[PDB]
Amino acid sequence: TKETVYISSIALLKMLKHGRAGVPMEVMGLMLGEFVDDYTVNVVDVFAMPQSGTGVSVEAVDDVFQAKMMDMLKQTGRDQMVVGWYHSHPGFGCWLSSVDVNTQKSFEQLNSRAVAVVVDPIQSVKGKVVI
Amino acid sequence: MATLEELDAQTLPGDDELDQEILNLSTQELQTRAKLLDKNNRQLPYLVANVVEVVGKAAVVKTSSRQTVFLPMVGLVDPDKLKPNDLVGVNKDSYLILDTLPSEFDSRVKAMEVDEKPTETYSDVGGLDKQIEELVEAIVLPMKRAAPKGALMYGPPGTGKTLLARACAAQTNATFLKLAAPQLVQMYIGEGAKLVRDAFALAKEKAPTIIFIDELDAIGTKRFDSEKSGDREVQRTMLELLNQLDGFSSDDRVKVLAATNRVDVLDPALLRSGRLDRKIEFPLPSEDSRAQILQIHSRKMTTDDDINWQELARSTDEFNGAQLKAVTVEAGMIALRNGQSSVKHEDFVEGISEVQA
Amino acid sequence: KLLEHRRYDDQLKQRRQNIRDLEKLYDKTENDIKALQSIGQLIGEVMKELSEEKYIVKASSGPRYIVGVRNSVDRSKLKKGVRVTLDITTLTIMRILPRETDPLVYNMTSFEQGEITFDGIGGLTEQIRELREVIELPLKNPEKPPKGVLLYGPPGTGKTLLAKAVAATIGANFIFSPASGIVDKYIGESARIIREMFAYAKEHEPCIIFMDEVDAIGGRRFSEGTSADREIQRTLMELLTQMDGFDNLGQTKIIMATNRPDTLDPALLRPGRLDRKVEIPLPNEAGRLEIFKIHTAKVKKTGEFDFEAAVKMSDGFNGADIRNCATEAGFFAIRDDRDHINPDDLMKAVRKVAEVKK
Repeated sequence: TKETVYISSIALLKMLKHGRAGVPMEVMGLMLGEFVDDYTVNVVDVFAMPQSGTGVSVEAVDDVFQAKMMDMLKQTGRDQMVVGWYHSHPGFGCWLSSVDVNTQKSFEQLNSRAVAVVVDPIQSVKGKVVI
Repeated sequence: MATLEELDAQTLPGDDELDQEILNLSTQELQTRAKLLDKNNRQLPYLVANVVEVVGKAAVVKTSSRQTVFLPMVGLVDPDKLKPNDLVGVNKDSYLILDTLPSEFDSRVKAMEVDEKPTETYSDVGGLDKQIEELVEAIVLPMKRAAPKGALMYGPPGTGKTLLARACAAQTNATFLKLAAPQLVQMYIGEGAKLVRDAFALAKEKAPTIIFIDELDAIGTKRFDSEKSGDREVQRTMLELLNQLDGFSSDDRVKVLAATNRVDVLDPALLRSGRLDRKIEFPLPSEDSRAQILQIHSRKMTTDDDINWQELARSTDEFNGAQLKAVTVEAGMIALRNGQSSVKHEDFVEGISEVQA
Repeated sequence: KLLEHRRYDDQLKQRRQNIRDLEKLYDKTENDIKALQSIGQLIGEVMKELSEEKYIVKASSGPRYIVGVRNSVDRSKLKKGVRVTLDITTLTIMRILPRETDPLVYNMTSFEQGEITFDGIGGLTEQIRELREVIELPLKNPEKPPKGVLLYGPPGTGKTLLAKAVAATIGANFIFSPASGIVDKYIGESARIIREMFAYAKEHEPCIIFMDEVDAIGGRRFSEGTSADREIQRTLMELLTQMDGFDNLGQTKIIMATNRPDTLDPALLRPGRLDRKVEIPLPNEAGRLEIFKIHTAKVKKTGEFDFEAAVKMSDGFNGADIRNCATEAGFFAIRDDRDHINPDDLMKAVRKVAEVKK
């Protein structure tokens, strides 16, 4: 319940950069990390899904490119667990989508557990973070 | 002699490369072609928007939600398709124009009424073959050779001014447009102008066109003076068409044909090559010109041949055709009211007898 | 043996050609494929500059906002009304934009110079020359500048063409101004429409302005009371505040249009607004004759085409009604199977042009 998420600020900013520009869209894509015992949400990395002209969806996820990367990442030595989901939710404290949930919910399946990262890239820019 | 054989047989794989190499190159974007575009496309529908700039790559549009956005002119769109007053598939969230949107559920002003090139002859209302020539002289001949953009009707309809228009609309095979001046007189500034503007384009879309104005004198009023605030419309809507008439000459596709019982104002505009050229009468036709119509009316009734048109035609007087038919349909009616399926002179004289004034 | 040489090149030729057949499309589509990365960009025209950065730009899509510059931003150029691309998030300048505040071809209507020079409608020649020395020259001869020039007389005698004859020779952009539409029911829409005729044109100068037959938004109104006349008086005063106001015509010139001049504000008729009041009569017999062999004889015509007997049968024909001598005979050209108007074509027309009128 008190659960420990851990981010590569790289991945954080990477998302931000992706997310900051992502407005309007919720940015989408992998979340690279793991779970060290319980509670522990590690993030080394993340990345954009490429633009979804279908917008954020359980569908718009393409695991092709990840593997492509993930390979090249594996080639890079870059490897993690995909730990969840991070999107850019303009003016959204609220919640992302039950879709996004279902989206994740379909996906956190692939883990013990995952995340859907709320971001308001709008409200992020404030000099403090919104997430 | 067999060397270039091998040599160019050795080129072939090196030749084969490029295309094969490209067949590799092909798929690559072909996806990202599809992928994005696919991703991308489309919603039903978008909010559309109207361009301003088309530097050379630059466009701003303002949404059907009324929102001005710049964008580098997007991919699915073309600088010519790109234009103000436009339908555009536009990612609303992104304000990225997705698609151009074409002539579409775009307002035809449902109020406006289009009759496309209705097949009609000059045997509609008989005895009018007089200016039926002037029609051909002002419409058909200008159309089929290389000229006015239309003629000014006048004279009472029911003589089938519209029919002769629609006759010309079949004859020239030009798009007939009868748009009610009732639609053109507006509470909105230059809206009939806009209506005339739409009709201008929309019928010119269907040009060759015969634009048939109903009682031009509705919008045929510029008054005399500086009071135009009260009615700009009847003036300005007229002024709209005039400049659309003043906007072409050699287009004989467009035939603007203005029907009145008689037109009110007369301008060298109103009779002009490139504007309404030809002021054309359609008075209530002569007696056996009407017997010719009464023919067309007494035509399709089953009849006993008591009918004598000229007696009818002289006893009836100056009917716009349908009053003969009023006589006639009465006659047919009166034929059963005379018990006959046959429709006779008496039927028609009783078609006269029901008061013809 | 040697048939292979074909089959080598056969493939090859196409192949080596089919290269950029396939190829070019990629990049182009790729550009689009890329252009989709690119996203739309909010717009405003600065409702004002509080400070160099600090902007009230009422959203060109919506309400007022307190916004700054961003970059590639000239806080100089940045001013109230300045068209700017604005940010979806930062809500500040995404770019400074060249304005179009007005349907420059619709409410305003702009055309660079004019179709014909002075001469073709010659027989109007009185206003051919005299205008140019009071219009085109005092531009090139800035040593008053012309305040206004008021066309009147029958239009389309070349009158219609006279305005553009003025515009053609100058180098200015002829800008057509219709009357009624410039007064919307609201305040300054007129000015707005007009002041972009001031703004764009004086920016786009040299610009001929042409204010079409304006008794609607101008002139002596209704009672000179309120019909919306006060909106009209506005326009009347807007020009007044542009003309009897210090707005000059540097290279942007204003051709006034009326058929008759006296339907207009006398205060407008004054210098500081009108420096010229232009009669535009009919082409004379020779005025026709000149215009004739100009406006008519230039249509493909025979020598048989009866030159002066047309002109003689031409009675009070305007420059267009002259062309009717040609064009009404263009019917009979078309009707006599002529592209070249013939005497048979012709005197049928000129009578036809002189039948409906004088």
